[PDB]
Amino acid sequence: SVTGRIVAMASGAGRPVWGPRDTVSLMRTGFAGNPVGFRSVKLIAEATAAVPLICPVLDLLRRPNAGQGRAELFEALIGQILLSGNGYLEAVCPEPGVPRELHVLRSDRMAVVPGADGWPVGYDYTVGGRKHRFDMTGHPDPICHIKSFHPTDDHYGLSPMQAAAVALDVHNAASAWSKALLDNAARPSGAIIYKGADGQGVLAPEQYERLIFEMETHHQGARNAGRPMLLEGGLDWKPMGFSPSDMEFHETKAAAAREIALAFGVPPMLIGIPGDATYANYAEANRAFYRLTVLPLLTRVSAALAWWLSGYLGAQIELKPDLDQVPALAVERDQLWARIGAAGFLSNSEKRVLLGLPPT
Amino acid sequence: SVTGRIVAMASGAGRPVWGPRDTVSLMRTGFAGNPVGFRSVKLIAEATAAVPLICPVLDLLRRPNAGQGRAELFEALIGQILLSGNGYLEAVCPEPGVPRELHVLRSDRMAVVPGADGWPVGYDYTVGGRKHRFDMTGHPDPICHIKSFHPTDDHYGLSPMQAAAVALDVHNAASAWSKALLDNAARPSGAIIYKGADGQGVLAPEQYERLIFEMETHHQGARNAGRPMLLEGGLDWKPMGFSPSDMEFHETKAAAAREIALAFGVPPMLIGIPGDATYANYAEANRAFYRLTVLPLLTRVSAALAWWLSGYLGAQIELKPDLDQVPALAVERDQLWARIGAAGFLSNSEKRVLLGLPPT
Amino acid sequence: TIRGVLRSTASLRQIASVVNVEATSFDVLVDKTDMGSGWASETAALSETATPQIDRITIPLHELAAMPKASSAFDIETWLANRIADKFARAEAAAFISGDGVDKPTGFLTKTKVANGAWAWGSLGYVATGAAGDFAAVNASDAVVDLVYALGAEYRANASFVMNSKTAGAVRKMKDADGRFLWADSLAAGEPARLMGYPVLIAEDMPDIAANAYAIAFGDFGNGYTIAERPDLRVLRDPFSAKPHVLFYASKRVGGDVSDFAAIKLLKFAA
Amino acid sequence: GWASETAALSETATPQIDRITIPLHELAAMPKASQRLLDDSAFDIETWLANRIADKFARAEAAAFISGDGVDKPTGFLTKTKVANGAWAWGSLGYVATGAAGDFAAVNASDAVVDLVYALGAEYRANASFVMNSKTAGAVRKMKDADGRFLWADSLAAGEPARLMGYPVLIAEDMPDIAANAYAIAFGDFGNGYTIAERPDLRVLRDPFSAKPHVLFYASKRVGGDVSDFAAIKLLKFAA
Amino acid sequence: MMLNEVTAVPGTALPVAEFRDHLRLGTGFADLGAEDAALLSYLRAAIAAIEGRTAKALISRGFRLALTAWRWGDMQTLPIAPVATVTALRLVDAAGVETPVAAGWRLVPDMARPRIEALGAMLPMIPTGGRVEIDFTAGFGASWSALPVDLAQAVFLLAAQYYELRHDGAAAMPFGVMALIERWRTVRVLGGRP
Amino acid sequence: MMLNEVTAVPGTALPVAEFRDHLRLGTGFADLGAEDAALLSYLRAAIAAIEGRTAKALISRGFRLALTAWRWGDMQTLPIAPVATVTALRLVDAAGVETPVAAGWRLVPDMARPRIEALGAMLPMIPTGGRVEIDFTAGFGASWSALPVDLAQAVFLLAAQYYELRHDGAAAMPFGVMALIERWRTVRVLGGRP
Repeated sequence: SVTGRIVAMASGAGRPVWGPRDTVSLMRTGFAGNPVGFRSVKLIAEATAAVPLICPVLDLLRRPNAGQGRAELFEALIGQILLSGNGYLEAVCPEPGVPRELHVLRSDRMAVVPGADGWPVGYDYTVGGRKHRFDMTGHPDPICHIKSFHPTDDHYGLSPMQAAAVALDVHNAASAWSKALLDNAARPSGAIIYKGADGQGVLAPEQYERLIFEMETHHQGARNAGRPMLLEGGLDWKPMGFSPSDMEFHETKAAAAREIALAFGVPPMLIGIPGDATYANYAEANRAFYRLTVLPLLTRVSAALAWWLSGYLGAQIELKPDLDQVPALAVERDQLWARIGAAGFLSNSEKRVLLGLPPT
Repeated sequence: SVTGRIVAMASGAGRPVWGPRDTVSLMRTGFAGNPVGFRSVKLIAEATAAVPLICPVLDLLRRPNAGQGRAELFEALIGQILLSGNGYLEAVCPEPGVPRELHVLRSDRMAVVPGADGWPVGYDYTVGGRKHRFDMTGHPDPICHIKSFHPTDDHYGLSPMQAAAVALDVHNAASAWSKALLDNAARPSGAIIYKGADGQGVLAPEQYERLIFEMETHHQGARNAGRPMLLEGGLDWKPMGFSPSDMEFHETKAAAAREIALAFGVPPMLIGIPGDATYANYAEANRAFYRLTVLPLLTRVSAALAWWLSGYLGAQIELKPDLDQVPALAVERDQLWARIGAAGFLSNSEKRVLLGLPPT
Repeated sequence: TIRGVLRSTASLRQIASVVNVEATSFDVLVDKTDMGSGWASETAALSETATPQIDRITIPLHELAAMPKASSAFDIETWLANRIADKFARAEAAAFISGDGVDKPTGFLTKTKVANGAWAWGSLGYVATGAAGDFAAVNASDAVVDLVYALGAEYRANASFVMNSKTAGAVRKMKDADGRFLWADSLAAGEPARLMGYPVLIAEDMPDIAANAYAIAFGDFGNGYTIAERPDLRVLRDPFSAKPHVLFYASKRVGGDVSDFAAIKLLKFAA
Repeated sequence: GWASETAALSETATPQIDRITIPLHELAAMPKASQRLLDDSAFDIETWLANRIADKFARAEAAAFISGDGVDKPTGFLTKTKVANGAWAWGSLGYVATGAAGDFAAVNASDAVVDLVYALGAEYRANASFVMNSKTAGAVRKMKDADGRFLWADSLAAGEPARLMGYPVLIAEDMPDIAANAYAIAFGDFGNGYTIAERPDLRVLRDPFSAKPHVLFYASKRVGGDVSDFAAIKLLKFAA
Repeated sequence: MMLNEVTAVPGTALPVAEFRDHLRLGTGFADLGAEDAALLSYLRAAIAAIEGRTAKALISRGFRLALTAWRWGDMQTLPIAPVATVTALRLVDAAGVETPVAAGWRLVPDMARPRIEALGAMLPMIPTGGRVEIDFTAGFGASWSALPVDLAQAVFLLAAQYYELRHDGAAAMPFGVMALIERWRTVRVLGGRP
Repeated sequence: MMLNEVTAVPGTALPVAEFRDHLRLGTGFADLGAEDAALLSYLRAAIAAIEGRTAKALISRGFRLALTAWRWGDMQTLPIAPVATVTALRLVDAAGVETPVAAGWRLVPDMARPRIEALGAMLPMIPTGGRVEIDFTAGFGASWSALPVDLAQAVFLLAAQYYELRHDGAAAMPFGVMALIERWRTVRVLGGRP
């Protein structure tokens, strides 16, 4: 408010503020690059789309636009929040109330404008060199801007991939270590050293094709494994080894494959990375997933759709996750129905009102 | 208060007191830098926002301002307390009672003024060279200042990240050790040593392109793994190794990743770090998390909102966490309902008054 | 927090007409003369009395650029952004006052001044003080007051003085025959900020008192001087060209000259 | 630079970054008190010596903040390589001359003040102040007009208006008085123009083990100071 | 990076009259008979053996360092170590327009790592194809007397050796040729990307 | 950090008449001066060998230490070890103006660490793009008699060697050349950042 008016004129009013430089490069190296960063976002964005909502307005959410369904919208929406900390939703309003179009604008090509009083007046969709300049100097405010929490910045989110940006580059390069080691490596299974009478001496190409053909036919392969291999004077066979055989950055990749899953908040058991057994039997780790990183994330976006879309309506609407018939929370529902169902002292209608039932 | 006047003069009345300089750099190096410091604050700040409250005043808290919801407010509020030990809340009052705007002022750019009697008279929001000088020489006192406990300082909090500031720099640099090891390392899978007749001798570019083409085609790669590799006079193949292969500061990183989680108070099971099984089965570790580092933090902040916001009202209001229908405390709720529900000796209304029910 | 030298901020931006323009130039359209209508005769031809010849003055909308190379205690991105915005706020202030034609806005001092009383359209009017070194010795401030009252009553509704610091110094140094400080009488007053009922703008790019220098201006710059500009500031956070130095690219484009030659009057310190 | 269209603009000068060091010297007092004198007397001697040490340090470092040299003690602004204003550079502080060599100028007193106020520069005058000693403010109030009345606080009653030319006055008795070339009046934004670094405690300690019949108190505080911004302090030279 | 010398030594700058005295003065056969211009041909062979092992220059000849891409962002260590005064940093393009620069860089002299070290972070970029080219004068002094005398003795210990025995014949001194050179060699421990 | 010499040794300060007594040339001949041109050519070649192995100076000629950035925040250890009375830390500017500065810098004499530590916790700052040359006269004494005699003997053990064998011809003493030098070398164990 009053502090915001002072903050604007420091950065510059009326001019675009970009924020993160590398957020276009963390997507290609951290979401199209490694499977752990890929699966972690896909595990969350496909979970928030599956959660039902509680309110008309949801008829817009069920069918926002052509080719982009209800579940496909939140996968695009949360998939921008996990990737770049910012969610955007353009609304096209031919009609005054409940605009019949929603569009997830990607956050690579969007930039904020601080405006006069510090709270934003412009958003700039910049593809190529071409802009749009959406306007926020009105009441309906055609873009909801969902921020992840950022303590240092005043206009953007923190994007958990930015917090895991070291552990992505460890996991990307340790996995590419073993790829290029299997592709650039010369191990021999031995070496036939031929010194000669001198310290140095080549063998003639007559003798050399004799040496290949007795090696090609009689010594290499599975079927020639272990021939006794007569060595006359001058010749000698030094068998080479391969001293680091397995495990090239095997644990530092597996520790970095856990820190990527740590930052987005998925448990190691759901994604499938190896590691020590923290959670027990998937009734917990799936319940932990829909309680520490999905439903807090989904109740924060739905609280912004409940306020941005109510600016198009007259009456304000609440919009919250269901927190009921979501089958990962069944262990919190067994535990609460068997507690009150076994409490026989209080009567029948006195516990339908506790469990959420329509009373009789 | 009688001793308040003595400490005020030493610091210097009417002049801003800053405290810790490097506070803004612990945010970029310890909260935007590593996932463990990132996840630990995000795990707490999204937990304290989810806890309901018990009182009018909560109508302000439900909708504090534009674009910053109820749950989004406490993430900004607690997210400053865990980061820099201080929470700030500006209230804008167009109306005389219950001011309809709340704004979390970030604690990097806020500074205290000791004033006359030691208790503060000014707060300074300092962006760029621009100050504001909020005034505390009045009755409504427009900013609540939530302190974490600091024994040595008289004006700020301690910010648990400061207590873990060594263990952050271990975890930041051990993770960057393995990154720059995967980026600065020359391991060869061998070396074809060519001495010659002399102790030194190069091979001609005719011979050198011959040596590449028999190495490029016939010896490198996965498909040429183990060719018998004839070495004539002068040539010799010394295979190199890579003697520390895995585990470059692997346990000191995994020990520092637990001491970061120790300072913020999250259990190791919730955040996802590997380690020995301390808690058992997530009915404990989630209940321990909402009892040692969330609900004590939330009942301390809500006790400051219960007193600062009651200064705008006439009657004082209490405001505490619910400690009921918070689904991490169900093992403390089964245990207390089945204790009194099985006590069949005392009658029906005598245990509705114990479990908290309205008697019938 | 890294400190810097605190430079002057007052820039003639807040008293001139700031017009957001998007094209390459801004064309203001001013008629040069009057209708010339006469009192008609009862038996006369009475035709084609006259027509105001219009004139387009072009604001070229030049660009301003500063290109520093960047080459964790303080963070350069915010600090250099808070220095280069100050330099773009201060370097355009010199162009608004004494800029010339080439690649930069032409300031109001560089517009071929003509002594008032022989004032034509293509110039700015001035009033002389007296002796060439300073204010007149016999009656100081007579040059100031007839500078005020030689302008025009329509523009003096909202007009302001434009000086630098050490010309307002020489104004406050004026004293009566007892030495009692005509402007802000005591040594306890301060800057009264309402010279002759009009505000004062301390713009440091004005010249100081010299042999012929125009150190004091007065005018309704809302009609007089038109600043046409684009509000944004370009931010090329460049990660190329030099690995060693970031070499940020920041540019704002801005133009402006006088739109109305009657609004601004100058004080020539000569005879 | 104003960038042309056919220019292919060159890179400009990155501003030089200065780094000025506060040395942070020590200041200690070691009074020697007798054990019998501390045990017999009715007065709280350990409290009274603390009061006199805390009175002495805040005045010794006050003189250090103004006229102390660089080595061994915090350097004051008046010791630094000053130059006439107009010939100002960063490695100096600016002065203006008053006229006569003895005192203020005879024909126009306070005219040496009103040009220094407007020679300081408009941005640092947002929160600036004057610094003098007592008998310079006496001579400032003794500036009269042609009639005999006072320029500053005209009535002979109701003195010390705490407001000189719109800016406050700090009577700091550690400045030189009016002399042949001395700089009695200083002006500017000292909050940006002078940085004080210090360890903010008066640690005091008894140890009878050094001098055994005595107690031999020892109190110490360390303060360092120099100028932060050279463009924020101007001075009056009473020479030319 | 060709780094050809612009001009060689004049030959009259070399201490041929002094090297005859290091060969046989105060003890010897007599002045004896030595092909004078032969003795100049062994000093140029001993200096060029110590100019290569030390990467010094010793006579202050003129150089021309024409290289395509800048290695660092701004640093550009010069190889021939004792430098003074870049003659010009002219910049030719792919066609040969040869547009010199006169500011933007400040040579930081040093016997260890002479640099170019431009102002800020911007060092003159290279026209695509148009190699940059740096002319400088590197060495101790114009005459033989301006040298460090221990390095001058390493020339005389070496040029006399090429005079005393012609073919590569076999023959552990405390300060030999090698021990006088080692405090002028370049001590580098980088094999890395920067 | 360039560290050149302002003035060389005079040559008349070198003990050529005593080095001739060392080398057993001859006592009462009428010539007596056929070697004077070469004997001081080997004394300057043996002092400059021991000035580099010990980082000492031995004749107290004047130096000029032209450097740009300070090695540590306040200390600035000087290379040539036995110093006395640093004359001038004149601070040149980016180009031209040379302003000598008293500047509140001290001098800590030592044979091992000849520091120039500053008293105001920060040495005088350096104009970006400009050097800070320091004139100082470093050495044991003015004449040859003011030297430590064992180091003076190590010149005579070494310059006699250059006089007796001209080229690098190989040829165990208790206190040889090397064992006299070693209590004057600089013993350092830091390869670190500070």
